[PDB]
Amino acid sequence: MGKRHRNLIDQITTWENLLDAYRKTSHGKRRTWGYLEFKEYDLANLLALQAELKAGNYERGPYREFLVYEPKPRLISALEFKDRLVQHALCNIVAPIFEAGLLPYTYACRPDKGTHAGVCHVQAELRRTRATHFLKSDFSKFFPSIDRAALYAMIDKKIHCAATRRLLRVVLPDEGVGIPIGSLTSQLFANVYGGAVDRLLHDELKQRHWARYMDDIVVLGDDPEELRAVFYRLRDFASERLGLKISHWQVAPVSRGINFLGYRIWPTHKLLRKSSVKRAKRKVANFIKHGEDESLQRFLASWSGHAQWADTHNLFTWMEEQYGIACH
Amino acid sequence: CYDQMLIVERYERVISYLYPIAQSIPRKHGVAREMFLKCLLGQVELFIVAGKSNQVSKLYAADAGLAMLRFWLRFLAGIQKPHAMTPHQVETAQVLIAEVGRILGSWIARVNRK
Amino acid sequence: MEPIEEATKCYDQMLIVERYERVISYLYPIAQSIPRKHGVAREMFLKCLLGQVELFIVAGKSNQVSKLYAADAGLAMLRFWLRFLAGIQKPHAMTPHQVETAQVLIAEVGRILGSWIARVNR
Amino acid sequence: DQMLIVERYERVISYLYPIAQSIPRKHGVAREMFLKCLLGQVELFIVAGKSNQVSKLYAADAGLAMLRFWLRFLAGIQKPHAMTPHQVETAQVLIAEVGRILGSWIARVNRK
Amino acid sequence: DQMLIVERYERVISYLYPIAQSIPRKHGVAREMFLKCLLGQVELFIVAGKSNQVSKLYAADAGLAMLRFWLRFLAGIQKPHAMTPHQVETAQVLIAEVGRILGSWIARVN
Amino acid sequence: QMLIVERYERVISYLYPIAQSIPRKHGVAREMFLKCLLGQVELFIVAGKSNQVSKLYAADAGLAMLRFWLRFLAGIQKPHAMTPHQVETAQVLIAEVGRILGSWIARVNRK
RNA sequence: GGGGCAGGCUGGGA
RNA sequence: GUGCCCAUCACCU
RNA sequence: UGGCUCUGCCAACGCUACGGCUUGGCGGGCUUAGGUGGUCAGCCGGUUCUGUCCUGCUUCGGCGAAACGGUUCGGCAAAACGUCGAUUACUGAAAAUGGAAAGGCGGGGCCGACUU
Repeated sequence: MGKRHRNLIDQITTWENLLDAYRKTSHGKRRTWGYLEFKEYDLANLLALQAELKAGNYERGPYREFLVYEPKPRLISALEFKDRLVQHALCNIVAPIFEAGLLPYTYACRPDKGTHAGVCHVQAELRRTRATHFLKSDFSKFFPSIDRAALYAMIDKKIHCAATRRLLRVVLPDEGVGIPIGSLTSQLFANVYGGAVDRLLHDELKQRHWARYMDDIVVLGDDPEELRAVFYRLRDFASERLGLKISHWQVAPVSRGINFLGYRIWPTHKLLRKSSVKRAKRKVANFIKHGEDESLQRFLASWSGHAQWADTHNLFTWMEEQYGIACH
Repeated sequence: CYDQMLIVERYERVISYLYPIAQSIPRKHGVAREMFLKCLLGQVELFIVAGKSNQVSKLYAADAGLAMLRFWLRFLAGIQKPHAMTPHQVETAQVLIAEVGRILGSWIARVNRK
Repeated sequence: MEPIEEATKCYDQMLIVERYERVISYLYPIAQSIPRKHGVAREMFLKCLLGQVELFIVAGKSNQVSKLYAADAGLAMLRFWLRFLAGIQKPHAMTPHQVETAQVLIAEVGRILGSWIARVNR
Repeated sequence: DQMLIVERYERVISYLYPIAQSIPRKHGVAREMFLKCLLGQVELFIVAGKSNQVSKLYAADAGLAMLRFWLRFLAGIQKPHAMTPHQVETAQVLIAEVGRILGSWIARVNRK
Repeated sequence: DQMLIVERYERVISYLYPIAQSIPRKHGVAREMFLKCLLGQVELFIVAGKSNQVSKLYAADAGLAMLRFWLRFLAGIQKPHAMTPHQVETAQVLIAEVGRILGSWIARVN
Repeated sequence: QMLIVERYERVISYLYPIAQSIPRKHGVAREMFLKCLLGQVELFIVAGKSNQVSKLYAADAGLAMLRFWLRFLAGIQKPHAMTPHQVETAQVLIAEVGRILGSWIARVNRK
């Protein structure tokens, strides 16, 4: 690599890449009407999708916009398998040329960096540097505030390919605020978009002990006043540059726990979020009072992995006291 | 009978393509081959019976055969022992079967629309 | 691009075949492992394994519940073949895990088929 | 009739079976399928002569049409054309004769 | 009754099956199809007797007629002679015996 | 009655080793015997589902066809004859499945 | 007493 | 609905 | 894949239209992704019961205060990578799906220690 990137729709529409996109788009969706209707003539559908992309005639199918309401109401707009496949074809060539420039401390929707690598970086970067305080911010409606215009000043500072730029502008028109949450193209662009505040933490502001997961941003420090100044500088930027309002923020001392990514993260210990605990508790309970106690063991083994890192035992005892079943 | 003669002629291109693939399937995958050949060559009889009658159920059984032929492409692509249909051959065959499915779809609509 | 649309698009048939292709993807390699002898049993097992797809597919493209029970009988016959390849075949054909594993995959296809039969019966 | 149709289809087999036997080893499986369509169509005619319901009379017609496809396949799709277009002309006239009896047979049963 | 025809048709098999095996591999499909029509017509009789539908006895009659076709076809099937006209003559006598029992069976049902 | 299949699985367990032995010589008869032996499960399975005496008479006809195969494979000659012991000690296994099938058919006929 | 953390215990949104 | 990370299941290098 | 409508040999159940066929040997030729979960972006509360801490500085406004993951420890940060420089220079009418760099900032990366 060396900047530019001016021939991407050739790679986006390569059959070897669209097959990867097809595989990625189908991964886990192989029981859905989208895949099963597509899987019928999959390589023929991939041929008319390749020749729709490579020809410049791909039009993104309409988002079917439901509102999932689970943690909080989110207007989650789903896409057709053909459209989720094109997004996967884009975010196979376009994602690793954005995710390459994302400072290493961004842990969202990136290979090898995740929900856990973040909670380990916050907590690790809490142990080293011996942070006394921390700034945790969060962007109001992040996806429904991404400007989709200043974003296409970052997606157009790295794509340079007049055709990929147009495929990205059929997936995500470069108009007004509102990146559809519930799209692969969107997690990247949101991570890319949120990556602007990363560079204002790490490049400007010279903050080296921080972590961003999409819209959540932890900034460990040493003065609860320098971290407050960093936030004010971060908030003023993300507002006047990116149009992202800060919903919640806190410059707390490292003592109040860094509520980062389903783990309240102290330097020493790291519990879980009570919401995740209670959600799993009630989910096991609903599953109980619905009639499933054998798939629960599959879930429990699963959630025992998400909770093996946290110093839990504040659920497994509880659930052993409610039903008697041997968890661990 | 225009659609039956058309659907067979267009399905002949599927056979013309898939039969050489079906003949190349190593004996190891012999049952899969003989069943693929009976599904490939036997889809003609599904089209013939569909044209010989007017029941849209016979044109749906022709669609089931075409769907079964598309399974065979998926299956013979999947088998890794010896080996059969290369992914390019599934691609090209699915294109041919799609034109057979296209004519069958218009055929089904013609019957459903009296 | 609007994916190529077959006529009579039955999800239950598309889902049951995609899930039964996992049974094939598992059983076909160990169907092919059944030695030279036991080849008739393998041919018949393979025509029951690979031929069950056609049973599901014809059941989908049909407004006849009769095709859906024939698909259930074939899945029941495939479950026998697991018992046969394990507990009647001489070398072994199918190890009890491979049996236990396949019986899980066939149960997934059986769960879809039972819901499919129930949805049409109503 | 019921043996009149087979006696004429015997001539189709008597003609096509030597051709089917000429199909090389490479296309042995297609030959086996062609032979089970050629030789097996007698049973389609025979089973229609016994139980005179029109159901197997159309199945016999579908088999004859499938045998006509095999003529197209053996000399059109079988890449080493295992049948010559002349053979696809006299065999089609042999199948057309047994098709004429089958057509009159269909009409006689579906007359009343 | 199914037991009488099968016992009498077992004589057709006992005669034709060695003959059917002697059909050259060259005529292998015709052989394997003749053998599946020889053995396999038992099942037609058995299904006709282990049940009752008259269609099954027509299916048994159709199989017997298909077996008679095979004798006529295998007789002068090609240069690789399958069945001698006497073997056809001898088998046709045994199949006529089972044809007579089938005909009386069909008559007694009707 | 799916004790039928479990009891017939012993007929297969007995009559399958003697079929994986029928040589290539009697290959058609073997392929047909194995399709009659192993395919009888399908007849019982389709009868357990259908609970129709038609699909039970088909299962009875298959057992009768399996009894024919014993009587045919006995008189097949050479070292590859199903030994007369085996024909007897498989008609015993088939009779076990035949008695359960007879009680089956009677249970359905006499509802 | 006020606060911080944690465990609960429940309303909604589910 | 989206991905990241993780757990298990399948499966041979 | 218990093949071969495939041959040579020799047999012998057998069948022969007497040629052979069949059949048996016997040579030979032909024959990493995945599934299912779960996370997390991705709640708002309310309430005390609790367990345990904390309750100071003061400018007088407010700020406060509550046994390891290789999450390791040093050494480096040249290079590569990232990013800004830059879709700039530069070539060329035009950057046109060419295209730098000097540098600047990083730690992602690197080096060892120890452990994995």
